[PDB]
Amino acid sequence: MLISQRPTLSEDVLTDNRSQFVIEPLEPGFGYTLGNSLRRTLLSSIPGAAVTSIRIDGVLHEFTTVPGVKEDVTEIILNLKSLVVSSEEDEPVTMYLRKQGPGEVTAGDIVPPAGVTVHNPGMHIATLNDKGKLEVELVVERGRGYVPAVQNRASGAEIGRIPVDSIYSPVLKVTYKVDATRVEQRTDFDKLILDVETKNSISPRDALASAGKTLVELFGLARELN
Amino acid sequence: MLISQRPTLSEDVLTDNRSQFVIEPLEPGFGYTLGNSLRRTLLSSIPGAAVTSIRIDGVLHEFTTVPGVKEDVTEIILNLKSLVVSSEEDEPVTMYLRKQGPGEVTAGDIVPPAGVTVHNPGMHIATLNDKGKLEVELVVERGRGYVPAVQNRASGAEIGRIPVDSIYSPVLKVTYKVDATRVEQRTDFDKLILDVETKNSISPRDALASAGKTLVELFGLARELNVEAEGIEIGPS
Amino acid sequence: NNPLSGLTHKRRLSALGPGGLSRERAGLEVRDVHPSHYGRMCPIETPEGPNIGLIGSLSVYARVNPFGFIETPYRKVVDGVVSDEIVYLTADEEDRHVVAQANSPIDADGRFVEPRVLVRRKAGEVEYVPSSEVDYMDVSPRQMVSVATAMIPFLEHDDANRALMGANMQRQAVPLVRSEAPLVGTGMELRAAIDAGDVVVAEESGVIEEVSADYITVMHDNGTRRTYRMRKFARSNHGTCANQCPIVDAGDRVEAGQVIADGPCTDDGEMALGKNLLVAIMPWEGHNYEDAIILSNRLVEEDVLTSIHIEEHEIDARDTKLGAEEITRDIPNISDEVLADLDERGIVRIGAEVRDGDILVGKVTPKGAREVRDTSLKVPHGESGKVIGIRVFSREDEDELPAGVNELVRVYVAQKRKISDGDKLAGRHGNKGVIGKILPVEDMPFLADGTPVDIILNTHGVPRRMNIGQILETHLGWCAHSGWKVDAAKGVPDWAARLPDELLEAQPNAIVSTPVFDGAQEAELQGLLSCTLPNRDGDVLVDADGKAMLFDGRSGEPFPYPVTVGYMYIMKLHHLVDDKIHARSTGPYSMITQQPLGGKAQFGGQRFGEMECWAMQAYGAAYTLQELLTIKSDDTVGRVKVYEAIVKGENIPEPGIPESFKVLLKELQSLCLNVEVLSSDGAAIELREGEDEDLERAAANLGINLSRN
Amino acid sequence: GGYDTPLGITNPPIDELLDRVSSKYALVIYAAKRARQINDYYNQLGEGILEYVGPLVEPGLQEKPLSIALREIHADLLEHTEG
Amino acid sequence: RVQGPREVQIHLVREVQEVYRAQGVSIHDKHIEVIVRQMLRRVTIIDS
Amino acid sequence: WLSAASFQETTRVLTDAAINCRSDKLNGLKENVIIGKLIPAGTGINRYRNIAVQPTEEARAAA
Amino acid sequence: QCGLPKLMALELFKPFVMKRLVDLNHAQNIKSAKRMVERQRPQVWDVLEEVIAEHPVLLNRAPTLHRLGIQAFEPMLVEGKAIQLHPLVCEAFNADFDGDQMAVHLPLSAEAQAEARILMLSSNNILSPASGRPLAMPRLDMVTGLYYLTTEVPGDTGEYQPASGDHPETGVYSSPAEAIMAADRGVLSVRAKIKVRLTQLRPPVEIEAELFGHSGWQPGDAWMAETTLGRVMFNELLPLGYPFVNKQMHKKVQAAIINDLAERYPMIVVAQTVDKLKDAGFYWATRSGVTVSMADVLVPPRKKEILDHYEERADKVEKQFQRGALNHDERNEALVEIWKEATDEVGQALREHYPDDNPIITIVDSGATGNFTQTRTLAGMKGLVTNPKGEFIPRPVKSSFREGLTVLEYFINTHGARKGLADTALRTADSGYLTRRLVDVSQDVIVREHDCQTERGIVVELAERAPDGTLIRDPYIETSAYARTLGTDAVDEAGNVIVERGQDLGDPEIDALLAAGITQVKVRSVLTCATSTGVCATCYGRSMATGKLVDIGEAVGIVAAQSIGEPGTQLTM
Amino acid sequence: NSVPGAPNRVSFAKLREPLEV
RNA sequence: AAGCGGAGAGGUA
Ligand SMILES: [Mg+2]
Ligand SMILES: [Zn+2]
Repeated sequence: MLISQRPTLSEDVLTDNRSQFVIEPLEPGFGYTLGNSLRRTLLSSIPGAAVTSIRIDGVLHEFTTVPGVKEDVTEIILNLKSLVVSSEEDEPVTMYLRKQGPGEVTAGDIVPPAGVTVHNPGMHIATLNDKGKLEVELVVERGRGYVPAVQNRASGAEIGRIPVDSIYSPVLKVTYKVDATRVEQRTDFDKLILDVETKNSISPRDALASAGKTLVELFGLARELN
Repeated sequence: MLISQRPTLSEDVLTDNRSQFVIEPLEPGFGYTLGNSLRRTLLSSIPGAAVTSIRIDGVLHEFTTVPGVKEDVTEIILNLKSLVVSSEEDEPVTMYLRKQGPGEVTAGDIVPPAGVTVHNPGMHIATLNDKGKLEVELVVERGRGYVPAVQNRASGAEIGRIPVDSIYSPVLKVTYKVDATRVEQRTDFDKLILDVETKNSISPRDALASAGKTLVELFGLARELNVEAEGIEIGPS
Repeated sequence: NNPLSGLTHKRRLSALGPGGLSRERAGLEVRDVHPSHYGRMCPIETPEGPNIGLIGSLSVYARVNPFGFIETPYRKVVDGVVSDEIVYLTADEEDRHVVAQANSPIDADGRFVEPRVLVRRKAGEVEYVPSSEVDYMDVSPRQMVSVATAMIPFLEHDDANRALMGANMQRQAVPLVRSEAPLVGTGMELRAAIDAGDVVVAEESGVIEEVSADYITVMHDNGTRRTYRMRKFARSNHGTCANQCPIVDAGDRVEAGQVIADGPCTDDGEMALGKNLLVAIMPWEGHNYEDAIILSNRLVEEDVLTSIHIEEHEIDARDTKLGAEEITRDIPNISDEVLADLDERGIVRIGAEVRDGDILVGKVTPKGAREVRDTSLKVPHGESGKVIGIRVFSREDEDELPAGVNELVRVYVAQKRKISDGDKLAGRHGNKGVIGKILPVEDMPFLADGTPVDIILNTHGVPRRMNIGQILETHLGWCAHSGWKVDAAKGVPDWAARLPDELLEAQPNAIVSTPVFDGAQEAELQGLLSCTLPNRDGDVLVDADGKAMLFDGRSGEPFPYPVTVGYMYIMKLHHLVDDKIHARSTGPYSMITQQPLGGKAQFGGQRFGEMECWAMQAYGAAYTLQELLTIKSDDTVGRVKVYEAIVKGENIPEPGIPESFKVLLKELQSLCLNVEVLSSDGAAIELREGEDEDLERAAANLGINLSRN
Repeated sequence: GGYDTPLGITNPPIDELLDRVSSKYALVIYAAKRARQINDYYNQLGEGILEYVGPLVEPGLQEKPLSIALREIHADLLEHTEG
Repeated sequence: RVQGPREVQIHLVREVQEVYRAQGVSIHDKHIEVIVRQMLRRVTIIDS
Repeated sequence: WLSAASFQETTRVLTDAAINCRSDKLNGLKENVIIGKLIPAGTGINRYRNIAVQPTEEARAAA
Repeated sequence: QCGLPKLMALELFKPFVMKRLVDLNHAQNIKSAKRMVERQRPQVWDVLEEVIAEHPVLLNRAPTLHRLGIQAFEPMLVEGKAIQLHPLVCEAFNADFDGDQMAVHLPLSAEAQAEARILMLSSNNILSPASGRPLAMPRLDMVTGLYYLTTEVPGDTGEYQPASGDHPETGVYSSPAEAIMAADRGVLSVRAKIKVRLTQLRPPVEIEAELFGHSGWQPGDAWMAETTLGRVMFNELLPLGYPFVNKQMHKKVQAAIINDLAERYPMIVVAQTVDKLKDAGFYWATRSGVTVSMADVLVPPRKKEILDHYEERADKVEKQFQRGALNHDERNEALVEIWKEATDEVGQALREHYPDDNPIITIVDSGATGNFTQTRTLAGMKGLVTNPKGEFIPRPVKSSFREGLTVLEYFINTHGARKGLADTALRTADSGYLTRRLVDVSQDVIVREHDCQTERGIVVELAERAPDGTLIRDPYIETSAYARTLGTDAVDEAGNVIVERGQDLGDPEIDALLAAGITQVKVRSVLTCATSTGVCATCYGRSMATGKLVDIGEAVGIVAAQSIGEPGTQLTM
Repeated sequence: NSVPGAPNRVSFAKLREPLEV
């Protein structure tokens, strides 16, 4: 006996980030391999955007301090490394951040050009007092994966530029769970539930499409053997 | 985007029913998303036909021996389970095997009905040397994968039926490995090796091609959500 | 290295010195624990090399008499009720009375619960006596251990060897960039940071007026104002980084003795030498075979284990006889592409990224103008970083420099350093290893909700080494991380009868304390494991036995058996593979003998001692040994010929006679002995060199100088 | 043939090479003396020919002369006289 | 002096083998006879 | 006297050798290692060090 | 194979890289190539990979206690700064991975390369040249994996059932491939007994005699076997013409298999087989479910009762002393003898309580690591401890490391835990001095000729009889008579000759001699060799490292000294 | 305790210490 | 085209 139904994909939305996708019916033994292939694709190769280097006014290198600011520069870098940004152009883009006087500088003071948006407008960056002022220039690009700091001398940049590390992946957490029907009379099938949660930069529906595109294009080189 | 180094597929022909395929060079970590999924798809997705039930006359109460032949029931069943059959009719089909007199009875004289073909006629089934008669009836269906025995689906009709396990898949064994290689400076790229041994009904190239057609339409369901999604493009051939 | 090693370098008792013992001729009875060390010298902390037993650490409660003997406090018990008078005793008095045990069951009134008690007699022998003739008691447990040892949770479950190893390894951890506090620890972390002296402590109460990243200005209650300056990115004695960060706001009110700023390895006043990591205990594909460790790739992306290392370089401006050496930017006939950073004085500028071979300060020497040669300070091989600051001392500004020199330049170079293969990690219970592999996040075993683990430890080293404090620390760490709440609807459960209040409920990321010799019994741990708060969903990942169901990252199938999961405290030791790799093909040679130099600072060869020669002679390899001992080491004419043969592609020639043999013959002759080398028929061989081809082929320095163009 | 194809250094196997000699100390000198003849044939090919011949087997793309000597020994193409 | 050299080599081989054999280490006896062979090579002269 | 001098008690053996006027024949492992020639063991004995290798006449003629 | 970092390999192979760079028109002179190499220009990595092919390097680790401390490997480039070492060569080097370091040397000439390739190659040296045991064997994780794989558990999934009355046997398979397909679905377990039809695996000796008799041409002859699937998977790793084993793989069984393969098969198939055994062991170690937790450390059901019972005898002895009946030493010896029995009682009660599938029991039952004293300390009671002077303390340690020791118990426990550490550091100097003297006394013993044609010999007992009438093998016969050459013909009852003169005494000759009622043998030993300088090949015997006769010119006086002085750091007083 | 701004860290200890370090 | 030897202390396997 051979089953005639074909598997279908269905979506259930829990929040703006978490979603569940149900795939059924599957063969008795599918469900873990398919889910794990989707999970390996999602967590590794999805394009995104990130900052690559910064420049501050009166700072030459990373291991120094700025007057009036409660944190040194390396702590500023460690705070900025959690910024959520989304670019569209195929070229590096430059954003500016200026603040004067007492208060607290957060991500809401960054003015992005046309085509760049900041999705995390309330993250703490630094805190300033009556005689502190902050001027920062940021550069954003697009890519995939993880790229460590590109050394300054390898691009001919000035002496005030601070290269920084960048993480491009917008997917935060992925899991799966299989439900198996093992009734008698040899009518068995599996159903897969795949749960995805992104980083507010991309919709959980638009990551699975990229994963499917990559996987089908990669698996298509076996089919051409005919 | 692009990879800047297109993967290629090559073949080694060890034997008419055994081959080895190589994929190289893949990105770091892509040798495991391909291998296990390909192995499982090859094992339990190719359609085929197999024997599902047999019945021997004169064997009703106990299954220990049969008068006339030199073997017991277990040997007969084991020899029947190693038959390659190709079927086209979707519904179950019935076959007969009748032999009389001394000599060996093989798969040549199963006298198949139109629509069912035997691919290894010269396979030893039994040997009669006790002036006995052998009349065995078989039921053949078609499906996919490996299905254990079905426990008396129709109890009230048959008393002498002996259910047997069915091996539908034309592919017998698949194994895989993944080694490391070197593209330019990095020495951390992947190389996928797949060793496949199949039955006499199909060729390994055909199985590998039919496992690459049921996976494109398996991952097309996820691509149908958004037509343009900025994936990874390989390019032309 | 860190505050703990500084606090432990003092409070140290040494048996060696002028008037003491000898390191080699010490013995085997002076390296033994005497029954009179209870409370005065720690029996755990000692070196494990050839100094074992000859160095020790003073205990916590001990103090030194005016005469020079060590005293400990004992609590006096009269007529069977334990009083509260404390008297300090020396070993002489201590070996006369009867002293009870530290953890005896006092019944909240002074009388012992059980008549039988363990005591120590005059000769140091322990015995079981009725509770009628005792006359002293220990003040508290942990009074017999040092300050480094009193920071190990679950010490009584570890054997002496692994406890010694952990106590010695706690002093090699490097200061990281974040330094978060441990989830489960002892109560000795707070006092080990204030007393070491790495933190800023307010001297008088007041209201803080101004806060910045450099200074803190405090306004006292009587109008006095005091400003504290802070040290930022200062080099330690061992190359690490010393930093101080304020932890107070602009309107808060402080008190005398409150901690105002943190330090190198300090978090909010407590010692913090490591990180909390998610641990699974299982074999995995052989990558953690024989004490190797498997790490995740999240610890590299997010700078969990990263440290800053600073180095210092220096030069001298001497007054050579033929002139006077000066610092300038006119290096003889060098392309201006290399003088891009040196501004005008010949000294590199702040912020430049240097590499191996570059110029730090430009200097010239008088040959005796047309005599200026180039002798400038350059970055040695294997270094890089960004120049942090230049300090210049001059003779024309009253600065007191030694006679002969007139200008000193000191250049500091700093670099960040990530974790990699070969770097050494360790825990507090004696576990130690190197990193065998760093796996991507997408192929590590993960829990039911998709959280990958961070480090995998093998299971074949835990039982046969007898250190099971790590698994208990794992269980208690998971319980402290996820929180707990005992259901006390119907009274209080039997197993929690002794638990105090405020310990029956805990919010996630709580911090608990387990003292060294009286802490969480195993029944309490077993009870706590059964009542743990769920995650954001209504799920419990870890069941009642401390095990979880993990999936596989590569195949996707779940593992067939549950695995032990928890949180463990891991610290990064100061044995980095970046400072241990060396190679050499041709370099500087010595002077008396022409053998290659030794060491890593100068290009040095590897010694080939007696035992390696014995091995080679056993193998029967006669040509390999001769080639190792003649042309690769000493034969002065053979080296250049071999180099020419290798470059041109011809065959290797025959060896000659090593120069060390001739040196030995010269010494023997100089000792008034008549040594001769004869032939087959007398006629002593002259052995006095000969006329060779002096033409320097290949027009290349052999390698003593790297390459000057 | 009770083994699969060897890789790299382990080809040819010494179990077959040691049937051509009396001990493993003669194979070393055998192969080492053949390698030097091959190399000094190669280096002096530009000028007038010498009294040295070789290789006697098809050389590969980039093979060290020691491997060529080992392959020649395994194919039974050289004869040696023991001192 | 009493039992000739054969008994001394038997004695030495057995007595040195026992110490190793107690703690479970395997050394063939051909490795110990090569050393004891070197302890009996010279003779003393009574009269010349 | 070379090996005995390089093992132990150098001054005594050197004075005894100087007075007795001994001679060293250089046929040991340690002496040959010291002066820098082939040790008389393994691949360094006269049997294995004097092998003459030539292609067989058949292969020489055929190629 | 070994793994070398790119930077070290580029610094070691500088002249070869320079010559290849100049050769391929990438540089004008050698100075230009020298600058390109010393500045790490991005054109040297392509030629660096093809210049190290088939060029061995020597790896060494100090101390070099014996001959196998220096070994030759084929290098390959890796990314990082650490040398990668094969797991199986860690026994010879005696190196774990908690911080060790190694040194690398490079051969240059043709003779040096030939010697590093033929004499010192790592896969040509497996047997230890002191006793003949193999050293490249599975250990630690691999023995656990192989022990889990081939274990049979009753009442498991898909077990063979002799069902009768209405259905067939239900559990016989027609091939290993079908069994694998069934196990991949969950119907069958890998450790359940089944009956399977095998074709490509040789049957045992008894079955071959019963079924085929003259010879079983196993390439195509089918038989039926009752076994598990794990045993078929394990037997598929051994060579083709090797009989089916069908046994549980303890450490001893694997050692026997390895030495048999080394005795009967060439030297390349063994080095090929050990690698597959390593792979299977590593793969099956991770899914064997060996993990440690506090709930897996069981405790004896009744320890309080036993301790209370044995306390009464100590109380009686103490009171009898206090009445003046005994002196000090009699009291102490009575107490120590009393307390030496409670330890054994607790040990037995603990042992008869653990189920056989515990993680802590299967680690020591498979021969991987540990003894039972350690687990009795971990789960039962520590026992008696020693005074610093060396005598027992009459007061025991009644608590284990699972319940936690008290203060002064932990104090008096450390009295004997530091003396061992302080004696370990003092034993090494004496061992080294002894080894140096042994090497420097024996250095003129070299095998020089093939036969001195003498007739003197030593006498070997070769097992002893019993009054009942049965020959009993001598307890220590492997290292007394194996690997030796017979000196006189071995006759029996004044009859024929069983083993003739000049024949090596392996296992078959020894057992054929023993099954004839003859004990004494006369052998040829190095003590009675008549050659002038050195010894001869026949008198010495068989080399323990290669399994054949010793070759002429081998330095046999140094290997003896090294083998005697190497196990000297484990000889406690 | 006895430190004006020490972080709160609850302890499992059952005994009482009469003397401070 | 130009140097690099002793003494002490601490550590790693
Ligand atoms: Mg080690
Ligand atoms: Zn002899």
